Amino acid sequence: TPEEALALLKRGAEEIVPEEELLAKLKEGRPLTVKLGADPTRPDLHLGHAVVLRKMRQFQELGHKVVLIIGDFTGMIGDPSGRSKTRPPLTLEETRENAKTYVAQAGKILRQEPHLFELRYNSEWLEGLTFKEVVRLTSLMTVAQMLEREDFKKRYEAGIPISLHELLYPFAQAYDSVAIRADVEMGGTDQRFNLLVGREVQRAYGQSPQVCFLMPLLVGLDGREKMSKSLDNYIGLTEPPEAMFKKLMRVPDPLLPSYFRLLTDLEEEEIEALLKAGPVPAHRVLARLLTAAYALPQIPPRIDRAFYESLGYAWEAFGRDKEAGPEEVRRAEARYDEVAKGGIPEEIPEVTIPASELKEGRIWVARLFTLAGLTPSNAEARRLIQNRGLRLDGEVLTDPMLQVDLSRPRILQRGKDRFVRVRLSD
RNA sequence: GGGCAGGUUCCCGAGGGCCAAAGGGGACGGUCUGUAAAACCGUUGGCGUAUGCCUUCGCUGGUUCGAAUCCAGCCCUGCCCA
Ligand SMILES: Nc1ncnc2c1ncn2[C@@H]1O[C@H](COS(=O)(=O)NC(=O)[C@@H](N)Cc2ccc(O)cc2)[C@@H](O)[C@H]1O
Repeated sequence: TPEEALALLKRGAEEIVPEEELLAKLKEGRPLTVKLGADPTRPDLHLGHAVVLRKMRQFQELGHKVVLIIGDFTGMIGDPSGRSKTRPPLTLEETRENAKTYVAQAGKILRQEPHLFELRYNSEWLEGLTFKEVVRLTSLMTVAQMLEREDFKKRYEAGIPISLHELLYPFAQAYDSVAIRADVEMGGTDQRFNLLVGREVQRAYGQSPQVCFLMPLLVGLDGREKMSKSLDNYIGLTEPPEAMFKKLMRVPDPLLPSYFRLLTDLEEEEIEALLKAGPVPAHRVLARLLTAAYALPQIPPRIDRAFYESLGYAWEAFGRDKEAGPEEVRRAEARYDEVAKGGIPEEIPEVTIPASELKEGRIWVARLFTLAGLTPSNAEARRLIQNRGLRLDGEVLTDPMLQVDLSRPRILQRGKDRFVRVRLSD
């Protein structure tokens, strides 16, 4: 029911604005058009994206239509939201290549039934947008209004260059809302301004101003910055279960609550239970939930206590029942425990080394780590040895000049958890 | 178009030979640890293993035995001017 729908949607949301409009729209008893755009500046989605995407999923389950806009054209312009410097240039070919991963992976969270979902690339309409149209859009706002954004304010005062093209971006995003007659636009808090310009431009085109639905930003593994591909602080949605699990175990403790609120549906009471049980046991449940969820082709409608138990775990164990749970998660958790103990994991990548790479029937340890893809350079492999960062067959290397014999397979290790098995091939 | 300050590696930065370039950040490796934080000790162009070479100091040319350094023109940014 209208009143009870808004209740669900509100949970987790930073702010809906204006709320009174969302209520009105829900009462119209019809499928609302729900806009989420994403610029594929780099490939692959992450749990950060899942924050907004999973709220889109919640809209779909209440029978509303999600429009996923692939920003192939905006992508080339570059969104200045949250940016300390002009985004480096990007071509339409590059953004279109990247967009494949977005379209593929968005399915893991979104329902794909035509009535619930539509896919569009904004280049469809933006490419043929005319100079006259651009003049009309850019007449809707003033300089002082643009420089009142935190981004440009800081950049302008501190004397950091701002390219004029950066001033166009919001109008492109706003026009998208017109092009699809958006009832609701979804975004993280970093998208506030673009969403608000969406309301301006819609009004100017004699449409109803969309509801601006703002979610909180998921902080990355570094512990401060927002999860982003570029900051290399992310957990990708299509990472192997082993990898998602270990990464979720490394989430800084202060972030745990937000991770539970933004990424799962556990009631506030259930969260505080887990936190009481302690940091490590909390991590285990988080890791299990999400690794399980994203291991599936598509996540369930809810990631809740009921989902946890349907896996094989028991809530009251509070992350002790390590034996329980499905296969991909169990072997993922096993690996984590095994590596934590200072052991070699069961399944490791094998890499064959052509015999031509040998010199006098052996290979320098440094080159071997490079060939194996564990070090970017030989110089780096030596310095990693100086810092006791490399292991051969379980034993910490100390001889940067070691000559390795590949008569039989050897296990190379870099740092705590990167392992390759190497062997010869004629 | 015309002044002045600035352009250095992933970022910010210090700067006639011994400068692959101080220091700081970030990242990486290690100890402690819970594959957390924090603290602490290291590392931070590349090359089969280097008194050798290549890549990196905005560009191009010049000077000098030798240029990140000095010079000339030129591309770019900020502040000032028009
Ligand atoms: N770590 C994170 N936590 C929470 N939300 C996150 C996040 N990282 C990204 N997001 C959200 O995921 C969405 C996609 O991010 S993004 O690709 O950088 N978005 C943008 O650049 C938008 N300007 C894309 C766009 C929007 C609308 C359009 O009509 C066209 C394009 C945004 O709503 C963003 O807020």
